[PDB]
Amino acid sequence: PKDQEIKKLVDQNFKPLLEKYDVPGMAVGVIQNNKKYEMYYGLQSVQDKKAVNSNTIFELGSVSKLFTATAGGYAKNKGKISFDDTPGKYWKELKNTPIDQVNLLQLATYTSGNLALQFPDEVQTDQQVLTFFKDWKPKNPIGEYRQYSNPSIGLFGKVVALSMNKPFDQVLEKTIFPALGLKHSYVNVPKTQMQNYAFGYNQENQPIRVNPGPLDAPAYGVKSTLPDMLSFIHANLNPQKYPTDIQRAINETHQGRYQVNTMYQALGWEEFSYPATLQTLLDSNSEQIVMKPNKVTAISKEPSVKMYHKTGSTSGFGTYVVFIPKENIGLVMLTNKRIPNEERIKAAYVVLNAIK
Ligand SMILES: *C(=O)[C@@H](NC(=O)/C(=N\OC(C)(C)C(=O)O)c1csc(N)n1)[C@@H]1N=C(C(=O)O)C(=C)CS1
Repeated sequence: PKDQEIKKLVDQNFKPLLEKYDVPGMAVGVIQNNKKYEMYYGLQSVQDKKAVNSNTIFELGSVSKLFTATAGGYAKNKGKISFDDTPGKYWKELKNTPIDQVNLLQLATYTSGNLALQFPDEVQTDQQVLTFFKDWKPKNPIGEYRQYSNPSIGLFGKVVALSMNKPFDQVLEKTIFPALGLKHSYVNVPKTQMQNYAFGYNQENQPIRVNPGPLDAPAYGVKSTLPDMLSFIHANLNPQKYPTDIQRAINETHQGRYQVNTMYQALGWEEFSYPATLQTLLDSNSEQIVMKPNKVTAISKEPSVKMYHKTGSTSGFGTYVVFIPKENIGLVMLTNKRIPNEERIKAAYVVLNAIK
């Protein structure tokens, strides 16, 4: 059976990474032709002696940005925002400031020109975040240079929230997650689910969870189970099978906005021409693309067959999601220890290419 063939493939390619990087726990999911396969290894909690299972909640880290993107696509297609609007229109305390000449799409796709990977260490309180954006001044020409930025998509998320007259946590938990059919996906894990919330483990194998941070939720703050992430990949593979509002939201996240070498930047998702070589997928995670600013080029020819992926990490967790529309296949990897991005991409590449 397919069940045993997939289990064997994941056992050969993913299971060895547990001994190699000393990973307490892992969840790997495959969806093929609307059939879900769930593999669980090791411990959700070392001290509590809890096995990883279908209820285990993991930190998605930067894979959170896919839900922020989906929320933006939902708001835009319900006419709550336009991608040509500026933050001042919704956050009135930023009206007539320099950041108010950056549009929402530029914030969402990291092209503000002067927003780094992280906020400064001193930015913490709601007031210090508002001050940081009021005191913001341009550097590189607005819209020309991609620099991967938590603050950038953070502000986009806050604006999307204001546009729908809810806090961001409520936008996901009350609108987007239910619309996608996600039952155990959280910005804030409730008291009744804390026994299902995995500990992350650092490079010394000490337990750690993600700390509150300035505009954390939209950038890296979402937690989910393997079954919920498999449902999210199913939605991305079959957006036609969902209500108009969320279908339009999903399709909005799949549209390439600009290009950097072999990579097309969509809303949240990273987009590639399919078939993609292993090295094209590894290049997306290169220090050059991730750490440093890069000149963006216009889309000349939109690739006819596309493929999408996203890596994510916190101090304690690793995440990788990938889906190929034309093959009706996708994969999710969740670990409660950071492993190198290259090892996640390579393992996923072998499994997806080998599946019949
Ligand atoms: C999304 O996953 C981003 N990661 C983060 O913002 C966090 N960690 O990033 C690293 C670079 C690992 C760090 O040590 O700060 C993060 C969020 S909350 C928390 N406790 N850590 C991007 N991910 C990576 C990555 O692959 O790890 C990056 C290279 C740059 S930011």
